[PDB]
Amino acid sequence: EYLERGVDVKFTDVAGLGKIRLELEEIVKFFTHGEMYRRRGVKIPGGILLCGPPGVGKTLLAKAVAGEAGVNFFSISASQFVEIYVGVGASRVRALYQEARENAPSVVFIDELDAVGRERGLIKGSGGQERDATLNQLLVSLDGFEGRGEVITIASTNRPDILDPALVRPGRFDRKIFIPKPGLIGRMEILQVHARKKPMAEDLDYMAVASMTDGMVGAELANIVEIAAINMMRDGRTELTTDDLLQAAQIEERGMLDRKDRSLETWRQVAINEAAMAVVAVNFPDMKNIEFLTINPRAGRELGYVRVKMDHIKFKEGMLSRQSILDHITVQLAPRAADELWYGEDQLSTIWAETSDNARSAARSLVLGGLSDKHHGLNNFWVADRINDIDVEALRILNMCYERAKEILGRNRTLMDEVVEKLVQKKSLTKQEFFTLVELYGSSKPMPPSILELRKIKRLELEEMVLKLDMTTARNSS
Amino acid sequence: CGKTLVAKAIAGEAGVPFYQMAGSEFVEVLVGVGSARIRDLFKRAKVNKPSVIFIDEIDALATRRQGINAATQERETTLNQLLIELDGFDTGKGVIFLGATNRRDLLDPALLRPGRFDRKIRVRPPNAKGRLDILKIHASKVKMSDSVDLSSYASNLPGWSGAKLAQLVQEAALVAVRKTHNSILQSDMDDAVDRLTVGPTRIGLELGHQGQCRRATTEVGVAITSHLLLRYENAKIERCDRVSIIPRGQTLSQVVFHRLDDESYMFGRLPQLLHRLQVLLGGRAAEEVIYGSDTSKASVDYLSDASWLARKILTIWNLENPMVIHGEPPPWRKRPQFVGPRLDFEGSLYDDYDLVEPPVNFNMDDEVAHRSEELISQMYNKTVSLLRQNQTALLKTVKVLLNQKEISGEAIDFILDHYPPQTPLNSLLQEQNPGSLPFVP
Repeated sequence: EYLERGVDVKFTDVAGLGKIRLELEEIVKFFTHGEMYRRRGVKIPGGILLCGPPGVGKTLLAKAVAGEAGVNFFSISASQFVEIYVGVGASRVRALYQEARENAPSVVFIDELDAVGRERGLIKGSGGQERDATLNQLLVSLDGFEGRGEVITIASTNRPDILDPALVRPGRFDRKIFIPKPGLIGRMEILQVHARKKPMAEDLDYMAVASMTDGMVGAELANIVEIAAINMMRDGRTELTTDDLLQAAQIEERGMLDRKDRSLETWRQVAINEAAMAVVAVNFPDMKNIEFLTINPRAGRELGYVRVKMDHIKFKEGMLSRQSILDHITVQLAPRAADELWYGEDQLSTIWAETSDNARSAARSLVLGGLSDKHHGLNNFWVADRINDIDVEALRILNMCYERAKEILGRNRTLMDEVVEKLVQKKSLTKQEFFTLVELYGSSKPMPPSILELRKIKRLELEEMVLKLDMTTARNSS
Repeated sequence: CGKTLVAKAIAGEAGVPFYQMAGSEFVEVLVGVGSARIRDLFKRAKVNKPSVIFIDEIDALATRRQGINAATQERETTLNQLLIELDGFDTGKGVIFLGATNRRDLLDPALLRPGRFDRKIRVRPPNAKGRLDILKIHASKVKMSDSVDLSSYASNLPGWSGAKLAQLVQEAALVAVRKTHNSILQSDMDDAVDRLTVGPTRIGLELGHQGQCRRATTEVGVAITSHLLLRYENAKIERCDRVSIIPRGQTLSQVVFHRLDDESYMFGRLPQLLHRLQVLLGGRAAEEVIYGSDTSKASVDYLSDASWLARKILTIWNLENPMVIHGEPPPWRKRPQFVGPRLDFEGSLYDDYDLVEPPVNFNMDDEVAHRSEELISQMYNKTVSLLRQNQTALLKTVKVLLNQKEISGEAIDFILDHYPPQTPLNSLLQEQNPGSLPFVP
């Protein structure tokens, strides 16, 4: 009933494994070299749990490790265990573990334990009672009494925090393996292994494609492959090339490109907004690298957009400076000030009503996030005066950033005009031409010194003053 | 919008078998019948290849497990069977599956994953040209008079689906049958339009003269303020088509407003919003300049919207330039609708775009309240000063609308042309009949 036929997935059919594959072949060793494991006085760990984002191929990983193990494979949905009546689920898991026991050697797979692995006492109902009964039955089948060494369970959950502490107790679910989002090389391998089944060209550098689809799951890479199969009848070309995959990545990243009737002043307004955004984005190190700048309307966003990719390591670790945030608010204050510099204060539009709210939210978050230097951070107080004064600093930072944005914008009026003319004329601008116009019409942008230069100057100053103390002690003593 | 009609068109153009079935037909009392029906339908489609399967109202089966009987278990089992069947499809077998839905939010995201629903096509309501074509198609089936101009009704009915246009044509044919007309006249079209929009007219259900002159004063003042703002400062506002005070449906009075093009509904500038605020305050301005200091409740409703709109000027949009730190949600929410004032100039009036934050400092709140009161009082004073300079035209329009029970925008424009500013009231009061108009449209 719960048995499958025709399992042939191996480690070659799955891509982007890394050192996890090593752990995977450990399971193969657990299924092959087990006599040496047992002779060294070691109990076989029967519980492995794969945790990660959905779409990483948890079922594919289970199929691959089952095929490489060379044993019978069981894959069962956990939603079948939950029933409006109580009792059938415990019998189902008992019969499941029994047929797994008699089919030894074998490996079983149970996906989405979050339906049946919830805490006992979070919902008051008969369904919760059935869930508790099934959880206890699987608890007693896994470790409860002696008599199982050859059946190994495989678990695949997206939220490991809902797991019962009874299950993760040593002896039931001890091995925990995280399968993360693919980085760079995993995306190459997944795209290539999904693209073997389609005729493909030899000039196809997937590096740029994966450099566009940063931080996307393997199922999304399969989708990118899927938007590289049909759509070529409109032009009718010969072979799949780089630009087709680049456009497919652009489509799956933002949406379908649609053209509608429009006036000229609307295009001028949108291009002025995008021009302000890009011009202020140029003058800061936090978002200097600009790739695309367009004003074409898309699905869900009539307004234009800009693309920037600074290294994604500081955001994950949280090492962003205060100057990194105070600039960004200025960037989010780029559109409205441009309106004040182009149409007057009496004719402010309502297109920047979203970025201006982002600027004020970022200012409030920076104020109450400990980055403020009013007393020393201290985003919490007791008396009413200091709590009232907390919000005033957000307004002061907002006004300072708005004035800085206004000054920066007034510094670059010629670059403003040239890039806005190019935006209304071409509707899309790449990195090369935009940076060429920035070089032709830009002003001075003195970059503030980084951490290394400040460290070096402070180190030489410290050494010189400590050696000054050295002579002022020595020649005074000698 | 004819999603089922579109699927039937695809099946007819392809010349392939078409298996249409509703999702609610898969939901029964006995558990497992729906999964068996799913399997049988997929098997029958696989027998007659190529084929098109169509499931209407798939949200009945694919309802999300919301965290806000055995029917839920049966629905889950049928959805799992559908997922298994869709995942097991080989692409080269030539069977195309279509699922129609009205609420994409209720759908299970598992179905939205690649491999089950690869293409997601949004069937938007038809445009003016599309509504014109749909009206032509539906009027090809019924005897039509040459005086009916379908382009005007296509342009004047935004957001109308093809089914609604078909119902409009059928109701007009029914009206023509009731009026014993040999063909659908333009009057039948107008009657059907008014029946669908504002409802049918009642039979002599009228209140006293006191409670009617007030509604007349409000509607005529709003229309006069809008027309004057169009005439003098060339405001980018709407136009008053017609005003009625006959009860229709659940509304005792109405002002039909012609909807402008959508390209002017995005870049709402400060003068346009201030002029619309003046239009909203024009009703209470008319009550103040006509009925002195004894106003009524019939002008408070507009007084509500203006009292909210200025707030959206100062907090949500941040149009003035002392910058604010947080917005506020609307305490009262009113749906955009028919003959009541537009309040959809930026798509909607009572819909904050998730730009609200809870406050910490309470002094900025009273500063914002003071600024809003100042702006509201200034705009109210401005519209009262504008309306008080034209009293003969306003009173003449009030009397004409009170006599005829209906008036048109061109009649209001003619009243404004025949009554220049600063005319004395004795010119109107010396006429033989104030509620008479010598213009024949």
